Amino acid sequence: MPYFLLTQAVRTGNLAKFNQVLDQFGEKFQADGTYTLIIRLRHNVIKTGVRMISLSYSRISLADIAQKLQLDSPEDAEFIVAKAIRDGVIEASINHEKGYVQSKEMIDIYSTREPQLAFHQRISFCLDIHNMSVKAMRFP
Amino acid sequence: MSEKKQPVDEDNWDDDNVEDDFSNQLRAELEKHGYKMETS
Amino acid sequence: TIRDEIAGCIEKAYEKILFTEATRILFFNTPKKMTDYAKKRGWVLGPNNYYSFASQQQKPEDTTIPSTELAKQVIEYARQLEMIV
Amino acid sequence: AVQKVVVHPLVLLSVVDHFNRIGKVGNQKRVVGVLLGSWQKKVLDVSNSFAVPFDEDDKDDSVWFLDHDYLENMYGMFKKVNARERIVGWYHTGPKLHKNDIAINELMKRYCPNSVLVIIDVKPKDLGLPTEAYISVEEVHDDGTPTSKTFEHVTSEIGAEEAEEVGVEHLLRDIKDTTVGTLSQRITNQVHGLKGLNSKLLDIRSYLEKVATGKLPINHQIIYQLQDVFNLLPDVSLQEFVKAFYLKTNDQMVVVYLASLIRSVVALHNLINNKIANRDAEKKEG
Amino acid sequence: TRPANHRQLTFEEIAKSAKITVNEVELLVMKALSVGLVKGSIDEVDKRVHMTWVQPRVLDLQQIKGMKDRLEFWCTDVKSMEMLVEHQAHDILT
Repeated sequence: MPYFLLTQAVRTGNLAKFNQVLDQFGEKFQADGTYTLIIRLRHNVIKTGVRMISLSYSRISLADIAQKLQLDSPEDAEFIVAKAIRDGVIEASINHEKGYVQSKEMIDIYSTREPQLAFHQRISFCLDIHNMSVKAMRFP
Repeated sequence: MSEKKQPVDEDNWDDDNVEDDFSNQLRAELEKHGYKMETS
Repeated sequence: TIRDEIAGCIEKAYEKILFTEATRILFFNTPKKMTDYAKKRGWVLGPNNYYSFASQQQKPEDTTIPSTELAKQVIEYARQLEMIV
Repeated sequence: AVQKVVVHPLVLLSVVDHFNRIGKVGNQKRVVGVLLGSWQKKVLDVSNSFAVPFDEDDKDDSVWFLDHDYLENMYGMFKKVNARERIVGWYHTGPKLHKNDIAINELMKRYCPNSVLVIIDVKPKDLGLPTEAYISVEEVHDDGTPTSKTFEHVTSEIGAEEAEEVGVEHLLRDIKDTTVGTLSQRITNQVHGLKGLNSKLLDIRSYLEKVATGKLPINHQIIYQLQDVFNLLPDVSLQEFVKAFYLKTNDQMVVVYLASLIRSVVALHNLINNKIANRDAEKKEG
Repeated sequence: TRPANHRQLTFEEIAKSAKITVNEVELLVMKALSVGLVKGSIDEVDKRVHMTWVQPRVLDLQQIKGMKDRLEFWCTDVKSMEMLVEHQAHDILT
């Protein structure tokens, strides 16, 4: 139950929602020794929020995005995106004058690379099913 | 088994993910949807 | 180890950034570190502004370059089909 | 005119075995005989043949002479035993024709309106599908020179009907047959690149050689024109070839899914029925 | 003449070479379209000219040397990639 409320607030894009769960339900995490994730998960909550806002908005203002994610200042609005581009989180191109942030949707490469990489696992796994079936079939 | 480690210590779920999204967000909602009308 | 990361993580990819705006992060007043960055980055140095040209950068397509490994992956994939057989 | 020809292994062998006839007595030159063809459509077919004694003097290096009376009697016997068979042309074992072979056709052109000459190879070496087929036509030229007779290539294929397939497939007792779906397409897949390469590589060494030695002509005319046709195709993206990528993969999408679809079914019937037939059959014995 | 292709042209190129008015380049190129020496389609929105195919004529000694170099360029490449195709498929045949 406490753990389930944890993941419930983790998948959300609200940062304060996540910081409340550690305060109330940290006492249970002490026994599991699971605090090792709780420091590094914040990175994933901010990356989730920015992912949502990236696909869900064509053009977003960096100053106005901080109020929803409780980012609190203009300066870190550039930082999250900077590392977002550095890690390949968002392909959007950002202009700093005011500044503003615009995003674009590119596709069509898409099903070229992704399905063949999956197929490499799919087919190899299917022939492994064939080998494991032949092995137990030849015993009689 | 019970050997070794373990003695030491459609369906509705796919949509229940979205329902979990409804649980922590915008209630259901009737009242607020009816309260937003007279605010402006 | 942070200051070189300002230079690395600012671009790619930003269209442009104004002069004094980057001077707010480099601190100092008119340091020679931004001149050394005008060397190291290169990249561009523009008047009262800066630019990521050109363009954003190197413009990967990648056209016929990935068609080689696209054929190559299918080579060993067909080999896995022949291993069944 | 004539599009393609079909040469049976029986008649082909009939050239080779005659090469054993004159092989022991020798000496020089090549086996020369008259071909018996069967024409049921624009496609050409060969069934049997008959050898004829031929000798080429060297002085006289362009002197060629055949036996006409023997031709008459033997063709009369084969017309007697087979009414459908008739002479479609002549044949020689080459391996490469000589300039003198142009008139040989002109002799027997009184027997057949269009006589097709078929080169063959008694010793298999290279580079692929054997023999050859030439048709005698006159294309003139844009130069206005007197009419030059140059033989044109006709595509050849090895075939048979029914009984002639029996002995041929029976005598090999060597390689698997075929087998379609597994080792028929892959082996020929490497054959496509191998026989493409060596053909291209010998001929492309010829192209570099023709301008150093072999001039004249050589080059021109036929060479430069097909040269530019070779420069007609680079041939890749940009652009739309980029867009064929994901639809080729997307043609593989359903194929991999169908694969994994039946893979589980094979494992289903096999494992279920076998494990039952394993333990439940062994428990009654012991 | 251009290595190309990159075979697309422009109205200014024909307007400079032919030293004719832009309104006559139409019948200009279209006459060759009827003759058949070139099949290239014309972009009249941007006045650009898009060439297709080509008409080969004669040759030069320098063009023979460039020919055999560009020609052998093909054999080396296709032989090198083909041997990779048989490289991965060599062990499964035997």
